[PDB]
Amino acid sequence: EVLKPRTLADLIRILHQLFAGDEVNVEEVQAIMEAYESDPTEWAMYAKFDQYRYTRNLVDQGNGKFNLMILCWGEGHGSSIHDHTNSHCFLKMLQGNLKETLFAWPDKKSNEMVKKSERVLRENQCAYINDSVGLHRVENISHTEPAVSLHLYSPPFDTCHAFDQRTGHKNKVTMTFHSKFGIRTP
Ligand SMILES: [Fe+2]
Repeated sequence: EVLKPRTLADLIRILHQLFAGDEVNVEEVQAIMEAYESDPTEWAMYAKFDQYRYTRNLVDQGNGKFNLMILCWGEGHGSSIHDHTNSHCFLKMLQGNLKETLFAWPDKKSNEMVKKSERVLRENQCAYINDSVGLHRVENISHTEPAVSLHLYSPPFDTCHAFDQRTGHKNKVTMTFHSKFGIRTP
């Protein structure tokens, strides 16, 4: 019953429609992202890995309304606990599996951070987060296989905060692209 993009290109085209206004239906975007069947023939040009850390690969600049990117998680790669700078954030599995750990926000006092939820994102599953949902850390479940995910942020942002799990203290971090439109950007 959901509009089903047959190709990554269809998906991008639909996303341009859904983010053209000032209202974004979160469940609708989520269902449409989820309905696209990951096809590595279509996104291999973006799947540029690094040995030591996950990479961010810009697919589409969404006419300033959103950023669409592909994250490549090597064996055992994972993120810090982080926020998402007041944007809508969608993340869809394209290959492998990611564990998402949702964390509560620290307050002023120093303290071990508190897990609110833990799950594995299944094949083609699209999850959603924003700052009001919580913080999270995302990581490849596998030490023998990669994971690949498709992330949509609206509006785009390129800074966020990383949090120390032991204290809740945070650091601003500039986020960078490993590649854009399939072209390395070193
Ligand atoms: Fe995130």
